[PDB]
Amino acid sequence: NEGAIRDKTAGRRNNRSKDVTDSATTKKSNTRRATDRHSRTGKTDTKKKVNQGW
Amino acid sequence: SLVVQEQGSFQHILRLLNTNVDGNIKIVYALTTIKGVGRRYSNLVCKKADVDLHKRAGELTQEELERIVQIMQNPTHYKIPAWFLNRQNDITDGKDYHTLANNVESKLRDDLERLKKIRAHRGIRHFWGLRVRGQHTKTTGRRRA
Amino acid sequence: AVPSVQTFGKKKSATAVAHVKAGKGLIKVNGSPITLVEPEILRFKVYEPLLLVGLDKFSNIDIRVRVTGGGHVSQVYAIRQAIAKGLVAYHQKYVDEQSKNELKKAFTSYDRTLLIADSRRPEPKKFGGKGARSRFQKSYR
Amino acid sequence: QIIKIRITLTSTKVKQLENVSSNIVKNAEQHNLVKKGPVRLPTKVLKISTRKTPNGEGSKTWETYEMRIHKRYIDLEAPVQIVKRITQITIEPGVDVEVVVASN
Amino acid sequence: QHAVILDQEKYDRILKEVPTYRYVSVSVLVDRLKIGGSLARIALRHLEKEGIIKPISKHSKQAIYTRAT
Amino acid sequence: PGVSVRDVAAQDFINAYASFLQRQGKLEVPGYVDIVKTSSGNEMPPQDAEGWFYKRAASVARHIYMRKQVGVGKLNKLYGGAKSRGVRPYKHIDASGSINRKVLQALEKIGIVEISPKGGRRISENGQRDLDRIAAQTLEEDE
Amino acid sequence: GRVRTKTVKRASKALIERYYPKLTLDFQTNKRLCDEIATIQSKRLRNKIAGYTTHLMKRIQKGPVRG
Amino acid sequence: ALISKKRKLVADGVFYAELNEFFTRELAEEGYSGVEVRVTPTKTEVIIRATRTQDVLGENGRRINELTLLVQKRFKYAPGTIVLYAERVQDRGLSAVAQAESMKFKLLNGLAIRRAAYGVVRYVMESGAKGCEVVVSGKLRAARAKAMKFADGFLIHSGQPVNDFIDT
Amino acid sequence: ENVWFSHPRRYGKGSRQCRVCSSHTGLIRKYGLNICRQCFREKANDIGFNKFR
Amino acid sequence: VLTDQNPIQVVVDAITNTGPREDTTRVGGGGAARRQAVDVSPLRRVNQAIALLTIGAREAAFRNIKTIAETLAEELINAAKGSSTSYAIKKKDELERVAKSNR
RNA sequence: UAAUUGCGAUAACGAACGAGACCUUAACCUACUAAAUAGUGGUGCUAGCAUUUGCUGGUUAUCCACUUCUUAGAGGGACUAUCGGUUUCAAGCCGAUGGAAGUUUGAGGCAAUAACAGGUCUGUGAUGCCCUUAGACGUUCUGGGCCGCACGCGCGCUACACUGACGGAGCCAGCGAGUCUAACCUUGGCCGAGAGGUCUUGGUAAUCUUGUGAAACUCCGUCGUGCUGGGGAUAGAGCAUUGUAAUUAUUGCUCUUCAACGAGGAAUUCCUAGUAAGCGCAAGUCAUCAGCUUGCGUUGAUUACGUCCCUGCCCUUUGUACACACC
Ligand SMILES: [Mg+2]
Ligand SMILES: [Mg+2]
Ligand SMILES: [Mg+2]
Ligand SMILES: [Mg+2]
Ligand SMILES: [Mg+2]
Ligand SMILES: [Mg+2]
Ligand SMILES: [Mg+2]
Ligand SMILES: [Mg+2]
Ligand SMILES: [Mg+2]
Ligand SMILES: [Mg+2]
Ligand SMILES: [Mg+2]
Ligand SMILES: [Mg+2]
Ligand SMILES: [Mg+2]
Ligand SMILES: [Mg+2]
Ligand SMILES: [Mg+2]
Ligand SMILES: [Mg+2]
Ligand SMILES: [Mg+2]
Ligand SMILES: [Mg+2]
Ligand SMILES: [Mg+2]
Ligand SMILES: [Mg+2]
Ligand SMILES: [Mg+2]
Ligand SMILES: [Mg+2]
Ligand SMILES: [Mg+2]
Ligand SMILES: [Mg+2]
Ligand SMILES: [Mg+2]
Ligand SMILES: [Mg+2]
Ligand SMILES: [Mg+2]
Ligand SMILES: [Mg+2]
Ligand SMILES: [Mg+2]
Ligand SMILES: [Mg+2]
Ligand SMILES: [Mg+2]
Ligand SMILES: [Mg+2]
Ligand SMILES: [Mg+2]
Ligand SMILES: [Mg+2]
Ligand SMILES: [Mg+2]
Ligand SMILES: [Mg+2]
Ligand SMILES: [Mg+2]
Ligand SMILES: [Mg+2]
Ligand SMILES: [Zn+2]
Repeated sequence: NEGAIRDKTAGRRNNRSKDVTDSATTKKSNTRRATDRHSRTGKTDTKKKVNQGW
Repeated sequence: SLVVQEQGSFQHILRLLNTNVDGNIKIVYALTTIKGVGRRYSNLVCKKADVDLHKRAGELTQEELERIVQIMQNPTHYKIPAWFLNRQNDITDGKDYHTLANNVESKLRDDLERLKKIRAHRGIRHFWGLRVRGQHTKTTGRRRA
Repeated sequence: AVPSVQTFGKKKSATAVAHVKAGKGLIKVNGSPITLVEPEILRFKVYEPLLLVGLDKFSNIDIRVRVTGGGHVSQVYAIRQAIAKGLVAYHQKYVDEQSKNELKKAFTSYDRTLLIADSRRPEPKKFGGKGARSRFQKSYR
Repeated sequence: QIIKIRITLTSTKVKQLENVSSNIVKNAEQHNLVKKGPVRLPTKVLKISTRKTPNGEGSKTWETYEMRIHKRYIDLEAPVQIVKRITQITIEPGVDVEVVVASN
Repeated sequence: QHAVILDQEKYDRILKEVPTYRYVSVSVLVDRLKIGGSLARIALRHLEKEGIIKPISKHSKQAIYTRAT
Repeated sequence: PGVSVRDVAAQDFINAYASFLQRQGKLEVPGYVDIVKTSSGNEMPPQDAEGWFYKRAASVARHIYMRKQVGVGKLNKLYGGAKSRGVRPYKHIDASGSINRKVLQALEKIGIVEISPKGGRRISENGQRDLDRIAAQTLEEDE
Repeated sequence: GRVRTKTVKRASKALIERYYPKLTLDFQTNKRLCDEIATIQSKRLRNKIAGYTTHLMKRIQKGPVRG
Repeated sequence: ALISKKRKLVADGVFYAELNEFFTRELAEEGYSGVEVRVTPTKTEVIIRATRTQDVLGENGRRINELTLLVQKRFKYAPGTIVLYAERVQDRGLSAVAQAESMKFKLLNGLAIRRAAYGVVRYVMESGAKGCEVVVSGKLRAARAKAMKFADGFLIHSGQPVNDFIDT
Repeated sequence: ENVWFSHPRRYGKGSRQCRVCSSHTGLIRKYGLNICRQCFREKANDIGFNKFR
Repeated sequence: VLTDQNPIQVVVDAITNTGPREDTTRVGGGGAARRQAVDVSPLRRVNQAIALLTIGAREAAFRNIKTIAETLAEELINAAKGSSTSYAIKKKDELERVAKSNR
């Protein structure tokens, strides 16, 4: 604590003087919706497989 | 029916405990302007002081003002119990006080300085200016100042 | 045996039970005079059964009423309904039927439920809001 | 040797407990014991409310399950056999039966 | 500001005026002269002692009052 | 031709009975009586410090009279109101126990009430007299 | 609102077809008729059936029906 | 003793549920379709309904003795205060549980899909039901999974009838 | 054989569990059910809890 | 107290005098949209009159100490024989002045 | 028509799923069967006021009678009834009357064929595969963290006050839960301003808590438009409770501290009758902790009885080079 309390900088008004990173007002950005139907595995199947089991 | 006139007997803006009380209001509420007296303490004070509470503060002859004051700074001796008192079982001194007027600001700082000298986590939070009790600081208390 | 009758009336969950027997004509609610009913401004609502048919009709009968359930307004309407409903059920039994129908027809002409229970009951609160129809507030983006 | 007996029947299915009550009611006053007929005790509804969802997602959908418990009692006055008979002769799955000596 | 005590000039104002108004209440006394409204109320029960004011209704929220007679 | 306290309105009765027990002079109003709020759910002390305890004592008299027996815990819940939690929602909080318990105790000293069996406190034949007697006074006072 | 289904309008067209001499212009009696000349599984259905047939009968005596 | 009636009936229903499962895991190979618990004064009765009864009640009363002893130890019954019985079944082709266990046992045994689902739908039909439905979900082979709905006959899905005449 | 292997288990979640699946999460304790609400809907029929409304 | 008369006779008069005789509806209007002058049902004349007067009394008495009862009377008496110092009288006259325009 | 609900039109006829029927719950039953674990009248015994007999009580059984209120079995009841106005003279709609109820009587349960790479492998001793498996990604123990605060955004709680606050006083709910091989729901007495403490008690419960004497609300008073006695954030000091453990304040209590907030910009949500909104209560969780939720009742409206302007959605037509189907 004696470290902490003594520390300048890390006090409050200092945080208040700094302007707030643009990443605070940011959007979540949603990161890949429009690829959702397309299968990214690239394997797919074969009518011989789709047939035996079903 | 208290309907009454007087002449010079009513006086607006008198002064006690280094503060200016409103000369127009009821005395229980006129006194609460003093730091350290709330509605419950001013109310009990007028009661031990043989003061008719139906009066405005602009009534209350100087005698009666002197009674309110002595009682105010000696509550423990007027049958006012210890649990009615804002600073109890002090820390150092150890006795039952009721602090008033500009001393409330003082003793408050003393306490604050105390655990700040001791560097307990609570004074740390005071020093920074953060919330002292256990609340979440994430969403609330913005706009600061 | 004595000539008694027992009627009731209801508004919401309040239910008032009335005892009409031949007698000196005291009208009491919860063992207390009907003049002291103090939902207050509503007091004539319990006076109404008497003032429509006439005050003379209660000279030959005592009225005991007792209420439970509901709230302070709904008990007013449950005793005013059990008082008007006990008057006719005393006349249905113990006096002529053409008189009972002048009682009923003076009530129903002015009635506010007066002899016929109000059927409004509370709706249930469904999940998704604070009430039956009230929904919690939504957001979208 | 007439006792004063209290039979209490509690069950979740109405139609089995109704005709166990009616089989105690008929057989008791068939040969004339006293009566003290079935006293219906308010049916207790045990409600449970959970979210339909496992995990947390989707519209916040609430299902509420009921178990309904129905109680009644009958009071018979009779000795010896018609005590231990009327207990054990009128019996049925899902119907809970208990018989009390008197009072305490 | 308003007046929370009588000046004896305000006491004279009261009795030589209030019989003029047909309607008197808590607010009529406050607006018409100036009064703390706590001492309008004390004026109302006092003006009623020997009526220059006749109650047609009273209540905790509202006091309704009429000219002397 | 005979009167019961049920024949006198609630407020007019407790009014003229709480100004009767203050005249009577024998109550035993407790030693605090000026510093108390009557409820942990209240804010300020009662505005009439003089006659509030007789006001409550006359209430508890008229309230136990109309019933079989009632205890301290039931007077608390009866006199406890809505407590402002501040920025948190209101809820009901029971009133002060020492107030009511010392009303039942002090009422026992004039004999307006007595220990009941079953528990609680019940109106006493003497106190049934005194309430009914002033029930008539208030009734007869208004002629 | 209030519209009667086919399962109700088909019992009403079927009864009147056979039982016309036995039916009436009064709901109450035909209700009872439905317990005799029909087996209907719930009380409401019976009430709903008879209530329609009589509506038919009522306007049958008015004029002939396409039904 | 001394439970509440609200809590006791609830604790009883739990006792049905946990017992019903145990026999499903243990008697699965014998075709267990369900149980009934009978509480009578002195001897609570437990009745097991499983299409292979002789495998339930084992060699000369054994293995129904294993099952009672397990129940006894489990639920803290004094020996003899609880008894196990065995029934054959009423028309196993009319039981949901029976056909689902029958299906699981067809696939697992090396059958294929349509034949097993059409086999069971036909048996439920020839056993005199009104209708039949068998729905196999999951991946019957190869990565992406689909569903197969096999059905025949008549089914109502909607009202209180769904409780009376259909079991799933 | 040696203490040092445990800590007070007397109350709170984690003295509890669904008597089926052992989850301490979202248990239904009402009426002493002690089944988690996820298993409780699976067994609600066999327990005799049904939905009329 | 103020008017004698019948206190109920004047609320009637106030309600009759504060119903807007004709009114305005919002036409589709092609972007910035023209308002059409339409006459108003006598049930709406009663509905809207009662709203105007209570709203008038609600706004006046808010941060005035004066009670709702006194402001309602101040509202109702003024509206009875229309003063134009009443909230509802002012709103009606403006609602009719606009109707007379945009026809 | 809420409805592929029907009337009709008819190369269609006759039908099935879904809809409806169904079930549950809320309204009516002075009709049936009963009840000290529900009540009511009478009689005993007994208190007080009155003297006129009467009024108001007390007594868990003194005793008799009843089922109106309460409980829940079995039934009954609505069918949109009756008359009238419309229309293809069709299904239906609208009006009035009567009725407990005429909006599918209110509100729910259930709910077709297909579809989504929607969420859930952190509910599961459901699980394929990969990963790790003794310096473990197993498990336990100590402590810390999930709450960390320049800020952006969602659900909310408290407010700006006089249709109020404060003090007395009046005083009325419904849904509920609750103690065994064990600490529950707790009356009553006593102590304590309080929170709380304590000695006892009833209840495994229509029996005791409990009339849950809840809150809004009503009456009388005080304050008087002044960030005021509106508001109660932030903080200081002291006392209690839960717990092995309360510091980064679990919660509660006491006195003091008395901030923003003066009706909220562009936007935007929910709602048609016991509903909106106001109000509290129980249940879940819970050792302690509700500003949350699931239900419950109390007080109780203004406005509509409509339209396709806006925002969705569906259907028909239509176009297609799409069909893994405009990701
Ligand atoms: Mg101060
Ligand atoms: Mg916080
Ligand atoms: Mg900021
Ligand atoms: Mg109740
Ligand atoms: Mg989870
Ligand atoms: Mg209260
Ligand atoms: Mg109160
Ligand atoms: Mg608050
Ligand atoms: Mg056909
Ligand atoms: Mg069907
Ligand atoms: Mg359906
Ligand atoms: Mg351990
Ligand atoms: Mg169509
Ligand atoms: Mg069909
Ligand atoms: Mg029925
Ligand atoms: Mg009518
Ligand atoms: Mg419906
Ligand atoms: Mg579905
Ligand atoms: Mg995905
Ligand atoms: Mg899973
Ligand atoms: Mg999780
Ligand atoms: Mg978290
Ligand atoms: Mg932290
Ligand atoms: Mg949300
Ligand atoms: Mg108040
Ligand atoms: Mg206690
Ligand atoms: Mg102390
Ligand atoms: Mg009871
Ligand atoms: Mg109860
Ligand atoms: Mg202030
Ligand atoms: Mg305040
Ligand atoms: Mg921390
Ligand atoms: Mg601390
Ligand atoms: Mg919108
Ligand atoms: Mg916590
Ligand atoms: Mg809680
Ligand atoms: Mg939550
Ligand atoms: Mg079409
Ligand atoms: Zn589980």
